[PDB]
Order: sequence, then C-alpha cells, then structure tokens
Amino acid sequence: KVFERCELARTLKRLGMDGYRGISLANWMCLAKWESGYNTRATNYNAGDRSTDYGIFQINSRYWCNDGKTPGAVNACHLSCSALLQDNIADAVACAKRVVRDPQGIRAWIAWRNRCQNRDVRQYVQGCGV
Repeated sequence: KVFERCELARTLKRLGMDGYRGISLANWMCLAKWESGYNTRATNYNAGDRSTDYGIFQINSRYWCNDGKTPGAVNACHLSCSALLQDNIADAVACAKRVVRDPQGIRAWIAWRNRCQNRDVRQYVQGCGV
C-alpha cells in the first residue's frame, strides 16, 4: 500500500505516534517519506552485510525483525519481517516504537539525520487535521 500524506498522518496519530517518546508526528512523516515514499511494501537489500530493510519505515533485519536469512541477526521487535510488509501498519508502528525506545531515539535512522533533523518538517502534517 502506498499511503497518501494526510491519510498516513492520521493513521499514525490513531496509532499513538504523535509525541511518542517526544517525537512529533511531522518527524515520523518525514522519516516514512524519505525511507519509503510512504510505501508499505518497500524493501532494500544490503549486499554488504546481507540484511534487508522492510516496510514504510525501512526497518532492518539484522536487529529488529526475523527473515531467517540474515547472518547472526536478532529480532528485537519479535516480529516476522513479513509483518512489516502489510498494508496495515500497526505492527510496523509497534516496531518503530521499539526502535526509538533505544538511546538513539529517532536518530536510529540515519536518513532521519540526513533529511529531517534540524529541518522545517511542518509541511508534512499541514492541513491533515492532526
């Protein structure tokens, strides 16, 4: 499923993301935007370390979800990576929350640093009623 901007904003808000561990909705929207273009089926294989990024938040197989094919990987969100490829984002949201509970917080995603950190991310939630 490829979400439309405001549709995703409300979907994330209903799921408890607005201010989760101090992270605004606009930040989560900027993250999903640059990670997958709001596409729940987005995937990216990393040939160098044999891991894969799954879903709308592009969560990595090495530490967060299990796909059975990543060397010495763990499954911190205790989910099948397949759960991160559903149209329904509840599981991906729970896993995204699991990721930010770590010390780095939203900074866990280097793309957030590159395109969202210290940026005007207002435009992502404007007019979405959130």
